Amino acid sequence: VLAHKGYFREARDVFAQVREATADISDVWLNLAHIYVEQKQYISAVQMYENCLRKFYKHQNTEVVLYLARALFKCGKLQECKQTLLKARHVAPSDTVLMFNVALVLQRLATSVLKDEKSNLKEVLNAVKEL
Amino acid sequence: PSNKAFEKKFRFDYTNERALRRTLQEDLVKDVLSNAHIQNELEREFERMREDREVLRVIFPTGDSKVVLPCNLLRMIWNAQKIFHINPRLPSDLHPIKVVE
Amino acid sequence: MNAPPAFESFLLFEGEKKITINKDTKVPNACLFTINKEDHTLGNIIKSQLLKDPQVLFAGYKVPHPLEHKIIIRVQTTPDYSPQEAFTNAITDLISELSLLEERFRVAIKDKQEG
Amino acid sequence: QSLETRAEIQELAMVPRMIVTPQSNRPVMGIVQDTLTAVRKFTKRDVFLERGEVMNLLMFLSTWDGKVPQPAILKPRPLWTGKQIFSLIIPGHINCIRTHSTHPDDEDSGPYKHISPGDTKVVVENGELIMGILCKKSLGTSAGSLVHISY
Amino acid sequence: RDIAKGHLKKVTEQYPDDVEAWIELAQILEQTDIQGALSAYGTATRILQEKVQADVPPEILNNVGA
Amino acid sequence: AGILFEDIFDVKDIDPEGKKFDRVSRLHCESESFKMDLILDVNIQIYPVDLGDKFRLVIASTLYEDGTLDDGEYNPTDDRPSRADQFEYVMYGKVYRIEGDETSTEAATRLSAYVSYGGLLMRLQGDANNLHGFEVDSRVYLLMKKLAF
Amino acid sequence: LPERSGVVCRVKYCNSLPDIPFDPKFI
Amino acid sequence: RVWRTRTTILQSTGKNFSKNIFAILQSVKAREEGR
Repeated sequence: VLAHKGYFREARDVFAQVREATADISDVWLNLAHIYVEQKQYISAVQMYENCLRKFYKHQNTEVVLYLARALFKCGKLQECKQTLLKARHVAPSDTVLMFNVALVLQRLATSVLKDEKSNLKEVLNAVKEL
Repeated sequence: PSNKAFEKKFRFDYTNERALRRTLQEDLVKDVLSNAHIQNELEREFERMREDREVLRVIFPTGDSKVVLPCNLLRMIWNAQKIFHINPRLPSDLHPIKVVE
Repeated sequence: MNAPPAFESFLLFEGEKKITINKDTKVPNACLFTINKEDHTLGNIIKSQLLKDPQVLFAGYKVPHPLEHKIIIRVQTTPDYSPQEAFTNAITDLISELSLLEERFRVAIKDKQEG
Repeated sequence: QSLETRAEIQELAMVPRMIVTPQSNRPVMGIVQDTLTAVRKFTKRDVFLERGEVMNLLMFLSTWDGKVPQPAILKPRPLWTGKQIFSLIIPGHINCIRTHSTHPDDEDSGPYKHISPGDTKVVVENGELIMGILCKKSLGTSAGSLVHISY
Repeated sequence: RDIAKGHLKKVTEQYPDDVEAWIELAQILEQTDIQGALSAYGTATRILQEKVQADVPPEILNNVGA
Repeated sequence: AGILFEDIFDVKDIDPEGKKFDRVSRLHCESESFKMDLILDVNIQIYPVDLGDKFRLVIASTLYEDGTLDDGEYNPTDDRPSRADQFEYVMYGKVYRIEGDETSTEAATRLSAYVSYGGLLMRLQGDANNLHGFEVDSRVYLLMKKLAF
Repeated sequence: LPERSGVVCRVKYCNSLPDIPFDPKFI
Repeated sequence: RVWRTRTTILQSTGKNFSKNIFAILQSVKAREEGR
């Protein structure tokens, strides 16, 4: 509720103090990772989502995969962001939100390739068809 | 050191551009990649060391690399790294030509 | 032939001060106190008393040379409390401990003897 | 009995200029006998001193600048390692590496080459002692000894 | 429960052949020392067979499984 | 901030190769979230820990909650709020080596930070992303606490 | 200027109920 | 006998949260009251 009320400063400290007692509540990991994204410490968030996926999900959980994609986007792992959302679309292609995010990552990668003329032909051809 | 170990440790080939970006800055690698004089400077230096190697190989039979000498370069290099806080994790600003000259 | 007479181990000559105050050059609020005609018997107790002072940053002592009847105590204190006043206090309270102990041993004996 | 002679000895035969011998280029004065075993004992990884003890040891350093180094172990209560106090003894910025007498020869060959299990492999950097236990191999009258480098 | 666990431990320490002291300890250990409960049920299983020479009850086996 | 690193570690082995010292022993610990490997030598006399012990490890550059970058001197007179106040065990020392899978062809994926706590060795072996606050030959604090569960 | 578009993900601060504990029963 | 139930499943292994979170609520309560 403090997080919904916008009090992330205290909410993070609370989620951390709850996490100290147990490593098996994903929401505590997820709440901490969300605040880490909001606090722009994207590496830590990505690390939490990657290990959360490996520990708690016997399959790639699209919710965690999407949270990871949101962090990866900001984390500069555009390659992994692309790959993570392509994996997500491979897992849930009828979920139009994930499909949008795939299209968005293709757009953001192409934006970089298209801005700098140093980008090569295979990159530009991929960027054109991907875009 | 074998000829191969010698080259991989003392030649500094300027054709592996990847290694150059790992080691030197962009403003330093273009001279060793495009300046034929700079390349000859390095090739001459490597040849210089190769010739010194043939010399030492005739100076020191039995391969007794341990020797008694005036200034301790091995230690002195470290002393320099600690005096200037060299931190061997960034690409260096020392243009190889600065070394040869 | 060269034995100093034993009294030279504790008797001060003319002009010799029992204690000498010297400023330290290497750090602020720090002095080196040089006791003449003294040994570990008086120095360790004072050192230990100085360790009780929360405003003493550094305190310890040495006898620069055992054949020299002279000792060097070094005191270093907070900016709001000089090493000199620390020494003053370290003398003021160590004496107090020994005086109270004198009174308690005297009463414990008088209570033990014929009581 | 003359200044022309007194000066000549002072500038040619005085002891500190004579630390190293040209005979073998190595030092001829080293930390020896009682203080060498004691320093070895002192340099063990499990040697600890509190401020009441440390401040007694620093009373015997001439070149110490009067500033206590941050203790190697802070909680539950400040503790200094012998090597930590020893770092105050080392002058300036010395940089040397030696192998302690008990160093397993194959300790550098396997893993933990840079983190010696037996606490051997003496390492002095920036005039501070980072690793190893000191003995004749690192403090004696031998080339590459710490005093040789100090000189 | 903690007082009971401490006393029952003392009972098993004095009388390691006391099958009941081990299982009662196991019942408390189930909450805090699953391996301890397994150790106690296993010990009761072992003692019955070797020293009391009576067959092992299935409850012990079920608890070992659980 | 000044928190160079932070994770929860558990003691997996005490001086497996045998106890060479009396008041000190090797701890072969591993983390839970970032999957970090850690070798740490602790004064087992003043702070005895047993195998399987869980501890929160937070390698920080400083003891001050404000991250104002202290100077490496011991000072018993210290009025500033300090992280050690809410931490159980703290060591301090320099980084004396950093090692990764660097090659003449490409940079390392993993970083190994070697730290000497005044003689007490440590090796925090991780990835090239967490060991970002880490720089060779730099003062750092260990700020660790065992989890009372 | 249109505020920068982030990855489309509905923000959920959760407090999910744990699975009901139907652990095996001791006898 | 089963020790983990719908009530105990919600309880910690050993840590008590009341004292810290109530200290946090001491800060939050003032904000909720607009102080």
